Amino acid sequence: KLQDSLDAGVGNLVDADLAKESAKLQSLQTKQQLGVQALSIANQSSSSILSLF
Amino acid sequence: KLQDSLDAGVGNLVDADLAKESAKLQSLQTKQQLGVQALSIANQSSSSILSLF
Amino acid sequence: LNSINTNSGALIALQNLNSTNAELTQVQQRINTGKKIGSAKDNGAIWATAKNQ
Amino acid sequence: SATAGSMNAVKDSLQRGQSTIDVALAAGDTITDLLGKMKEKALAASDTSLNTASFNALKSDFDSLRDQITKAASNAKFNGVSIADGTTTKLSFLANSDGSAFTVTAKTLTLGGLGLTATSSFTTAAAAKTMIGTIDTALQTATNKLASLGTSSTGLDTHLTFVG
Amino acid sequence: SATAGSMNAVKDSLQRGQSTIDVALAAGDTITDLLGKMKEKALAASDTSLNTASFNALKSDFDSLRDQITKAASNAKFNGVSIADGTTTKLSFLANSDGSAFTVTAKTL
Amino acid sequence: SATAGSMNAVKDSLQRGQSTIDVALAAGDTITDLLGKMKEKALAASDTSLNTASF
Repeated sequence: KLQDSLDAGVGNLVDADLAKESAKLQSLQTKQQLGVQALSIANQSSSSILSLF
Repeated sequence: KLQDSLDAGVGNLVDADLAKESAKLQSLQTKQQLGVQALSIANQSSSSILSLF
Repeated sequence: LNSINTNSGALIALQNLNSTNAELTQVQQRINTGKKIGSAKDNGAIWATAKNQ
Repeated sequence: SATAGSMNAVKDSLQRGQSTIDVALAAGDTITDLLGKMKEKALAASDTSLNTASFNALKSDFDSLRDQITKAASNAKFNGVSIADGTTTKLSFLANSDGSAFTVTAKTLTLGGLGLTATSSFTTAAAAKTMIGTIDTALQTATNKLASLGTSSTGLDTHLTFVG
Repeated sequence: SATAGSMNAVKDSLQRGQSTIDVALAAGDTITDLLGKMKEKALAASDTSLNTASFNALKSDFDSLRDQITKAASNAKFNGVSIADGTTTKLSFLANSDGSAFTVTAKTL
Repeated sequence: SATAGSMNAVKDSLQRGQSTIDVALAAGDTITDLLGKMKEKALAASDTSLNTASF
């Protein structure tokens, strides 16, 4: 019983809660796509002044 | 439960509403191209009096 | 402003995208090992305590 | 512009230090597993009910893991430089363009850094009973050293982001 | 025309102050994450039920984070001047062509 | 436009009140379960046939 309690304590110490990691993965992939699009919009800025010349 | 409530409060405090940001990005890109065209029309003005001489 | 030699907005957007990619790497490690403290880099005290336990 | 272009060497030094600590952490994982199996062997040897043959096989497995810790500590190097082999007291890494160092104290993982010696073993049940606590202290100091290297690696990562 | 052409130095001073405050804000973000981890370590060490080894490990990580705060505060400079290093009480910046200051009080970190 | 931009603080205070009421509802659920256990304990103790130790 004591060895089972020690293994349970190690699992309480280090194990992660995957149910939150799933929603975190969804939100972070969506945020990556949005950040890539924002980075491309930042890349586009230089071209606008070529029309002035 | 208190930890989840505090995280929800931080999200209420600082998170943005992206659905407004999409329409704002569309209208502001259109306004930026229109501003570049108006600035070019402002650049043109000096040329008209060269024909007077 | 209106520079062609530098683009600070692309630098800030790349910083934000790098932070998002780091968060995705963290979530990917927590998913593929199942531990929120899978190494000493995550948290040395709790990791050493779990190792001794 | 020159000071801004000088930061690439600093980022390279921080990445090199992170790689060295990564190799040292892998060797430390191996050494901790070997220390745990050695505590298993010593605790099994401590019992007085065993016949001589089981005690001899246990001391032989204990000597085998003790040699494995030596070689595993010997192989912990990254491009000929190490933070865990015990060759040097510390490693300094670039922290800014002016040349300020980021000190990283070395943490020896060889048997001599664990308080053990190459000849160390046991031949009687009382010697195994003392070796139980000896391996306890050795595994404890090894985990403390590994935690220190992990904190140093997290500091290298944060300073790299700040330099960028 | 001279008063109009002198404004570029004022604009340069304001951009210089903005860059210095940006570097200080990055160092402050790092210092805040370090302070939060030290809160977690001290709050974990406060529990009576821990054995001596966990308390010693929490003390070691706390000391390491305390040294990291010193380094992150030391490195917060923009070309040799800093608003957060604590080497000066305040930085002044141009506000107009006549030389009026735009005072920015230092915030030691 | 100033009055239209003024509403963000109102929405923030509204959300803060919602969060405070949520924490209060969690504490009330806990207090309700505790009150039910205490009612069961008192109702069990009310019987006279019980011996002193169980009381």
